[PDB]
This record gives sequence, C-alpha cells and structure tokens, in this order.
Amino acid sequence: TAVQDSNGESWNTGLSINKGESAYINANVRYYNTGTAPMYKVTPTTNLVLD
Amino acid sequence: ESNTAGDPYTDYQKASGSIDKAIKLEARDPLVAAYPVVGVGMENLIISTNE
Ligand SMILES: [Ca+2]
Repeated sequence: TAVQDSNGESWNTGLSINKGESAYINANVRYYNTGTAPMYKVTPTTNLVLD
Repeated sequence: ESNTAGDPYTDYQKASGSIDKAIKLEARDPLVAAYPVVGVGMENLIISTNE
C-alpha cells in the first residue's frame, strides 16, 4: 500500500503580436500661415513617409 | 451650336477668354475642347503580412 501527496506550482508569461498592425503612429503637428489671407476650416492632407 | 467643341464653355466664353484662367490657351479656340486627361501611375507597393 502506498500514499503519495503531490504539490505543484507554475508560472507562465506569453507575448503575442500581429505583424500587419504591429504598432500605431501618433504625430504632433502644427499649422502655419505665411500668406495674406486667413483660412477658415483648415483641412490639411499629409504624407507620413518612412524610408 | 453654342458649344462647338462639346465642352461646358460656349464659343464666346472660350474665344473671349472669360473662363477659368488655369486652362491652357490652346483651349481658347472654339475648336479645341477644354478637356482634362488624367491618369494614375503606381510607384511602389508594400505588403503587410498579417500573421
Ligand atoms: Ca456658335
């Protein structure tokens, strides 16, 4: 006859990532006017170029 | 016909020059149609493999 008493412990850490949407970009910008007239409802279109 | 070339501008509007000033002076002739020809060209292509 035999009796066995076991006690365990575990620790896990994972890390997942998607490779089509790996990060998000946030740009802090500022508009400048160097002409003779004011512009109401300024709506710029910009390019974010990386290499 | 008031628009000989078939564009939005009459014969007088074209010949008299009283149209948009960005139009080429070619199209100031009632026979030459004021007519834009726009095309697109791809320059490079990026692939984002979402695994
Ligand atoms: Ca005519």
